[PDB]
Amino acid sequence: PLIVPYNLPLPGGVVPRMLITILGTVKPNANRIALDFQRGNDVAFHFNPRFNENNRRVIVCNTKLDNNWGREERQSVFPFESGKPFKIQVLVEPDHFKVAVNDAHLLQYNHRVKKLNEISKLGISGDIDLTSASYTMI
Ligand SMILES: OC[C@H]1O[C@@H](S)[C@H](O)[C@@H](O)[C@H]1O
Ligand SMILES: [Mg+2]
Ligand SMILES: [Mg+2]
Ligand SMILES: [Mg+2]
Repeated sequence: PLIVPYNLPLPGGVVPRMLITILGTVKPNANRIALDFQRGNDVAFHFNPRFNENNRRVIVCNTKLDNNWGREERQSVFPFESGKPFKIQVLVEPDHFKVAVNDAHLLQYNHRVKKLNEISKLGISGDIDLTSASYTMI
């Protein structure tokens, strides 16, 4: 597979119609997964499945600017399961990142970082076996 944490360069940043596909398997007894769409040290889009926050499963999304986290967006729909293979599809649209897991729409995240062409790296981390990480223009 791939070494986690994994850096996928996004040459020239992201743009509407860019689809990022992450294939992996959640480890047994997982605690977290994280996708970090970065603009230098800033995180434009943090996607953070938490498997045990006060014995609840929740996806936390956020943006980090100048090393400060903003206001969390929280989603209780939680399609991930410890031990199971997943596919995460992040489609860049004009106003948001659109996320589907296992071919089912999960959430959207409004663009806070406006310079989409400077979001030039995706960090993939947490309790997964990472199989593949790629992008295509649709
Ligand atoms: O707001 C998101 C942010 O939340 C805090 S609690 C975590 O330590 C960070 O890794 C990140 O997930
Ligand atoms: Mg298991
Ligand atoms: Mg999918
Ligand atoms: Mg900006």
